[PDB]
Amino acid sequence: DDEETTALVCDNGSGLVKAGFAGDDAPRAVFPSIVGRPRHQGVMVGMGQKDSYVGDEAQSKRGILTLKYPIEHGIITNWDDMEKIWHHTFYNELRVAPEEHPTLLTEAPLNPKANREKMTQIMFETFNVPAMYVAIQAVLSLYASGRTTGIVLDSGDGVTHNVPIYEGYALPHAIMRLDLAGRDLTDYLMKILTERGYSFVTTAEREIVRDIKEKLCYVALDFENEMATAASSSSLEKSYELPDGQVITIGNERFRCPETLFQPSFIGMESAGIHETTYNSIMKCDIDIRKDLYANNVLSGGTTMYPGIADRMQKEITALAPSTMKIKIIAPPERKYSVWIGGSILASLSTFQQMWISKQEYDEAGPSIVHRKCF
Amino acid sequence: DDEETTALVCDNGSGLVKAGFAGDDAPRAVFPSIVGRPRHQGVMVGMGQKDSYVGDEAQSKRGILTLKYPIEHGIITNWDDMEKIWHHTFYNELRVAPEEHPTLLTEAPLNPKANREKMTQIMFETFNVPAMYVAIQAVLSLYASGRTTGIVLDSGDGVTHNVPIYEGYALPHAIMRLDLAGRDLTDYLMKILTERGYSFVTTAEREIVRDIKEKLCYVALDFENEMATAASSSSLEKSYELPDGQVITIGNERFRCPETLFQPSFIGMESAGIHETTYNSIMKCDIDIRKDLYANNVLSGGTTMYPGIADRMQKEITALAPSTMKIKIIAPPERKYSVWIGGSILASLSTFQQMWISKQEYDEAGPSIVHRKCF
Amino acid sequence: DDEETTALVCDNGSGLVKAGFAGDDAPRAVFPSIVGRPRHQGVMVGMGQKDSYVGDEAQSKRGILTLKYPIEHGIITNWDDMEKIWHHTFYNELRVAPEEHPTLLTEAPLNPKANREKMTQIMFETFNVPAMYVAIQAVLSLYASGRTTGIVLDSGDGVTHNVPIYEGYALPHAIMRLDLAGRDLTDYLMKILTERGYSFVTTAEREIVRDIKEKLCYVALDFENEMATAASSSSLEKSYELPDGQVITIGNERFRCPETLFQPSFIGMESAGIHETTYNSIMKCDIDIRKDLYANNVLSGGTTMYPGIADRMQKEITALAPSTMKIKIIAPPERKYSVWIGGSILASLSTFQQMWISKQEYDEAGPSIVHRKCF
Amino acid sequence: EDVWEILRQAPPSEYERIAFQYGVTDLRGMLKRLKGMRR
Amino acid sequence: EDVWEILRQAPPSEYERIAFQYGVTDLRGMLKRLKGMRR
Repeated sequence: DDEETTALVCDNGSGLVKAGFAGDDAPRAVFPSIVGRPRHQGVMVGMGQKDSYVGDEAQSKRGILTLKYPIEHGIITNWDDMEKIWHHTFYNELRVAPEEHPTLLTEAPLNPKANREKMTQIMFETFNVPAMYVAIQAVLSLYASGRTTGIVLDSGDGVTHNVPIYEGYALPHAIMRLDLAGRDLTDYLMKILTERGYSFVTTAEREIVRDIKEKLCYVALDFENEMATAASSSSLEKSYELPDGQVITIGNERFRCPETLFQPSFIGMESAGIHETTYNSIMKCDIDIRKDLYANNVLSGGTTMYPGIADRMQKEITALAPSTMKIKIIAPPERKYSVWIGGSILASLSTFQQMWISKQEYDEAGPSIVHRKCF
Repeated sequence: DDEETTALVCDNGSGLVKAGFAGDDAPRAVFPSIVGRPRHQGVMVGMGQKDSYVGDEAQSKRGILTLKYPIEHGIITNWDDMEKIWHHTFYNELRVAPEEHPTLLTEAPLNPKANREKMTQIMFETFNVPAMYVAIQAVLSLYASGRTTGIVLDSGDGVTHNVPIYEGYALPHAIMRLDLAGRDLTDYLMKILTERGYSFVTTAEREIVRDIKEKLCYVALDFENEMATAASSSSLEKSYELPDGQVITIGNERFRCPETLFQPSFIGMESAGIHETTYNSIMKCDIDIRKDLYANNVLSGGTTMYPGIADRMQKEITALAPSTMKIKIIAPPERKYSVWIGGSILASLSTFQQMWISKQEYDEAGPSIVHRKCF
Repeated sequence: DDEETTALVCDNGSGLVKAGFAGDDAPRAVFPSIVGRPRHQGVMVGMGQKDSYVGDEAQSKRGILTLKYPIEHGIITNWDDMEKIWHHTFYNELRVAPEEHPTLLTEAPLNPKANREKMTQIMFETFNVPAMYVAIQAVLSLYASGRTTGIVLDSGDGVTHNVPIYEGYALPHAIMRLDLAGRDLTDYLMKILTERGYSFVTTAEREIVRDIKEKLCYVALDFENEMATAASSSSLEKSYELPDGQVITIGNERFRCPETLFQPSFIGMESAGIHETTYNSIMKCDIDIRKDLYANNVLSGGTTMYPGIADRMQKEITALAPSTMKIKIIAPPERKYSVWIGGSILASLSTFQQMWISKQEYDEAGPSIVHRKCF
Repeated sequence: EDVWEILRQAPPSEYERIAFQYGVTDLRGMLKRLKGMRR
Repeated sequence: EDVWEILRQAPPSEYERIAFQYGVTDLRGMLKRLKGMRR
């Protein structure tokens, strides 16, 4: 009921799905990627409970229903759930006809091709959008940076990687993977809370604990000195009302939860921390790209919302990087939605319809087309 | 009145406390971890009733007194009761001077540190044993296995976990928790007996019902087929003299009580059954540790005394584990006392006094010492 | 306990160290050049785990321990590890007194002098062998050829070079370097397996994948035609039981992994493939040495074990070399151990003790001597 | 600023570049606002 | 059996190991009996 169209900038953020129109200032839809199964499924007069309309409704009315991510580990194992998820999206908070508007889709690196294959044809068929296009959430956040050069620590929704760049020029050889996720810190901190005399196993407990993080957990620049403090650091014992109501006490965990992103020994990953992954990616870089990398040390992720994260960056590099070069880590406050912003700009790139996955091109070339010479 | 010493292998078995000397062939002391409060406390000529000498006396002369576990859920909430419990131990069936003999103590994983802190200093002060040492009941049973590699389903006294191992090498990341306990099956079966036209609420009723289990309850390899049988399985209606005297009838419950350790839906735990907990621990394991795990499928617990439990293991895994690999579940007849046997051997490890929690080390380093670099 | 002596033909094969006596028909010792750090280092009754006796033991009992090459990139960064490695060699599978027997050592071209300096004095001091001598693994394989003339593609253990020769006459100007290694193909194929919907990051995963190569991966003479086949080549989908147990599926990667040794674009080396490196070395050669080179196209390496590798040689040259000349690539089945065989023969060259690095010559001339007028 | 004028005047290929040199690091911006016009 | 002799002869660190290979899965045993001597 308007002019030509505006794109459908839709993000499948690892934890929450977020989206808006082309060039919107904020993805109007955001909510957990959960599927809900009411445990006991009590029989009452009438009904009123849908199985898995989780969206944002389920967690509030959580407990009976369990939690499910189709994309559990940044990779989706079930889709029926998931396409109904997008239907909820496009008809409950997008409440829009997909056929009406073009949509750009977020796909993470290392995906098997068939994943985007199907996501495509299903969106075509069920959603019959005018047509679609997809892009790497990492890459979309990278355009959200506008910083043509430098690496980005894309530790955002539920994934972590490094994205070395120069003038938009990134090396796939220079990009690695980090299975670490908000889920991982979740499991770790839940473990610690339990072992400290607590029963933290339940799903809603899982959401509560992540929130406990996001509003409480920080990271200390120094590790042992701050742990010695915690031996008697009477500052850090802030106890927080367990949302059920009894204040839950907190100590040094308020920081020593996520640092394991530098030391996965306690979380148990042979992998090396974020910092040295960035650094070795740096070494594999060419000679002088590295000063820019220092200056283009663009962080990304709201999961990385922790205090002193960037400063811990500069100091750790310093310990690693030569003092001769100068280190400048970037980290926008708008990092988790920066991916969606870059998607909105790129899909909004009305000079850039040509890359668009249309009905015909797909149909004549089937699913495989979107993969050859395009994405 | 003899040579150097022999250790005090003492187990705080979740349901019963058990203990013997170093290298004893059986913990000479075993009895429930109950506290007894005579309900009406009738006044008579003289006295002769102690409040909470429950030990093994109370349950026989039960009823007036109620039941209390200091360690209710594998974790102790009261201790005064509990240290007097150990006094009963060391002076009524250990009837020994703790100062005389070293003692190794059983502590379960996930304990808050302060628990073992206090247990230590109290045993030092009240019991002034030469010194002490403590170890994980799970770990002690694991040495009782001698099977350096493989996971153990430590569903024994009143707890359940998985203990993946290799050459004694276990992953804390790979070890999980199961709140399920003989108490839990107790509540479930009491519930069922009541709902089937019975009034099963009373404490002594609680002990009776657990015994009803331990001598009657089994588990069927198959669930629905055996439940269809129970529709008319005239074998399973064995009715047992209610110990008060009237034979209590029994049917399919004789098996469908504990299977919920695989399906906690009826017991109401979102948690997954023992088998798939083992399996997913397996997946988190490395590539080829898993064949050994199959062969090192060491079960543990007298609570797991049920018939076909191991066979149900192999079959369920089979449904889960690839047929390519071969599954071998272990389960000694001596599983509940295997923990105490491993404790007796380890404490008896006269090559291993050096790990011993002594007077001085504790005193100079206070309680915290036993936790740093030692346990 | 015998006559004069027999040399110690010891190879530090880039991936595995191999060695035998003078004139042995096979290096009796071969095993990975790994160092093992048990990740969690679980505490058990007693011990029995040495840190880094990796040899061949570690990988079987891998996982806890990580992997380390002292010679990581054909060049050694740590030695303490490494001399203890040779101690394992000479006393566990050589189980011999180094002082007893002379030993010839393998050193690769382009090494900084100090590397062989130290390796020498350390072997003298720790091993006090009667004395030693060293030689280029490339050169030793070249004597293993006996083909006095021609270039050798020494793509063997973990390195790649070209060794143009004539009557044993090779040009250092005509010899180049290839960082490409079994490790490199390892990283590439691990990358591809991961991106195709797999989590291939773990060390034991690394060994498994190399084995997956060595028993599965081949190379196709033609690239695009064989890739078009793979579009529907129902032959190549052989899936292999992941050694953990679940069959891992395989497709065109079974070949398109190593070809990048001709095209380093996908592996990301500006360097040119093996074939054109050989060819341009050829051009820099004199006028007519080149026909012999064609006939002396001696390949080397078990890493080059791939099928049609030689044939791909002849065809690629043909595309490059004039048809006027006739191309004959050599490639023994015994190429990876050919280096050790040449070492055994040369050290066995009892007409050639005179080149031997003795106690005195070294001591009076210190370390520098072995480098001047000798190696 | 002239970023409006010069990023509606510069090359497009180099609209990227010169938004990134002539002050519009949010070339991201420049296009989204160019679109706010043509969005 | 020789487990007595070789588990009073083998390493201790590897008393563990070789009780577990040379037949004394109850290294647990081997030590408790070694102790029945020294218990």
